[PDB]
This record gives sequence, C-alpha cells and structure tokens, in this order.
Amino acid sequence: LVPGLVNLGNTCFMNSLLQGLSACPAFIRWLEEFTSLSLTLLHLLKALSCEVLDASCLLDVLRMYRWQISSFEEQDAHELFHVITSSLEDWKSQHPFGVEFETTMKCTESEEEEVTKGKENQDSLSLSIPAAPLTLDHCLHHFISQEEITKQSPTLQRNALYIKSSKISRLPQCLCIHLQRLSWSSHGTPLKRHEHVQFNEDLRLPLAGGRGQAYRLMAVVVHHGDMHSGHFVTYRRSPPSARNPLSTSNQWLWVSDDTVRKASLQEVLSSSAYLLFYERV
Amino acid sequence: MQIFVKTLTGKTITLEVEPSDTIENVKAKIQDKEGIPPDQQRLIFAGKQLEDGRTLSDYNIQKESTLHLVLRLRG
Repeated sequence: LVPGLVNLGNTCFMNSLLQGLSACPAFIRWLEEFTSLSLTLLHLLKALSCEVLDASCLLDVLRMYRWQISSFEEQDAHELFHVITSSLEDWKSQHPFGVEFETTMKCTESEEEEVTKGKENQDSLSLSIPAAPLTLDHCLHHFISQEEITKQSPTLQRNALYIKSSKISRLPQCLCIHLQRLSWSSHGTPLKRHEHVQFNEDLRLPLAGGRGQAYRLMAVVVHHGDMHSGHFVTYRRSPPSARNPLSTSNQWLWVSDDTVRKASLQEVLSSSAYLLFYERV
Repeated sequence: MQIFVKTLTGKTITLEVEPSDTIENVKAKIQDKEGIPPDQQRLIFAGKQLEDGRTLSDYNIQKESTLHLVLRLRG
C-alpha cells in the first residue's frame, strides 16, 4: 500500500525514519507551507504517503552539507532525526516537533532564596528505561517529574541541593518519543535494552491545571539486533483512502526497507519501540 | 560556570566549564563522571547535536544551560 525503499549501503536507519515521518500528515503539511534539504525531504515524504524508491539523494545532500558520514555505514535513526530537524531550523515556526518546558529550581537548603526559572527546548523526548511492567506512560511521567540537581547557591555561597520541576509550555503538532535503548552497564560497557515497553495508540501530555493534549500514534521505528550491528524497521499507518483523505487509517503496515506487508495493530503494539511518532489530535 | 547534563538514566549531573571549552573537553568531563567514552556520546542542546571542534559559546550555551546525553544505536 506504500512504496518500499531500497537499502543501498546500510540505509535502513534512513528508510525506517522516512517511513515513519511520511505517516505524519501534519508534518507534511508543515513542510509544504515551509517550502512555499526541505524539498528533497518533502518529495520523498509525498511519495511515501501516496514499487520501490531510493532515498539516497537525501543522504547525498546531508553528507555534502550537514552530516559527515560515509555512504555505507550503519547509523542511528534518532541521530538522523535530529540532523533533519536542526537542518530545518537553520523557534516555534521552525520546529514542528518542538516541545518547550518551563523549569523551576528551588534550593532545598535555603528557604529564603528565590526560585529561578528556565526554559528547555526539545525536538524529541529521550526517555530512560528503568531497570525491569515497563510502560511508556511511566517513563514519560518520570521524565517530567521533579529531580535533584546540585548547583552553586548565591545565598549559601557553595554547592547546594536543588529540586528542578518542569511544566510543558509549548505543544507541537507532531511528537517524537525516543526510548533510549542503550544504557551503561555496571561493568562500564554499553548495553542494549531489549525489554518491551508498553505503549498505546493514544498518548496524553499533561499541562497546567489538569489541561492536557491528546496525541495519536502514527508510526513506530523498531531496532533489532545489538549495538555491534542491527536493523531498523517501521510499523506505520497506511495512507487514508482518497474518499476519506483527512481521516486516519486503522490499517497498519510493517516496512523493512524494500518490503511492505500488512500488520495487525496487535503486532504493532507488541513491537520493541525505539522511536514513536504521534500527531496532535 | 556550571552547566547541567541529563545522563542516560535521567539523572542530571553538573559540570564545571568555560564558554571557550570545546565539545571534546565537555565530553571528557562527562567521561570523568559517567565513564562513557567521548566517541560514544551524543550531546544535544536545544535539539541540535553538538559537534567536536566547536565551543560551548558557538552554540550560545550559557550559565546553567542543560544538555541531554544519549548513546548512538546504529543499524
């Protein structure tokens, strides 16, 4: 139901990412308005959102100007994602994936000290997987929850313990969640995290006062293998029918480079998610 | 000055740096605390991955800015 992408030289990290981005129609609409690398990207995503295509021209332009890699090594789809988003920037209007946080730092050791406020800007949320039921909702809750930070206190004139709290200040039309699947072992070595992290078709980002924003899952990039070698595939929604062009299909696809297959939702939800792409309802 | 790095588990560490510090110098300081070799570190600030050979000031990284650290999972 969609074109596959040929794997010329370990390019599944690109193919899988393009398959997922092409399932985000608000991102495609943003790109169309922005273009009214972007055009090279847009033309691929239009084709992939409705045969085998070749995405290598996008990699050629990226290698020329944005990312010094060779043409044939394995790479991280998440690193390519940030190369793409940061190439579009070169804040709100240039960041269709951008989440903003308002942060507050409160000194636990000096009740008189005034809190300081800060801002964080992110184009993906890189969640940590705790030690092993693992759920994306819990990882997200933990990411946004309060944390301890040590920093110099103007009032105490030494390092002191602070608590940082965060509130989401900007909601994007498109959302990329990155489940970190490389951790650092107790032996001082990298470790691939294979554990299933449960996720739903629907995701809610909380806001002040009980307000929140609902998002709907469009695609999942999955990494198979280890950090010495692996393979990326994508589960994505089919394009909508022409008679319901702004609807969201309930048909899912498994796409591994040049091969496209129908997949059940249950297969999608059972997969080992690495990047999850959502759009704001 | 101090900057903060959110590490692989979400714990946020604090580094002592200067605006003229190179990204390599910053990764070395992260290696001192976390044990992760610099060629395995991906550092992100405001969505942009930091490149070796540039300085914190090249990225407008100021006092008490926050970086995110992730590893590189290749396929």
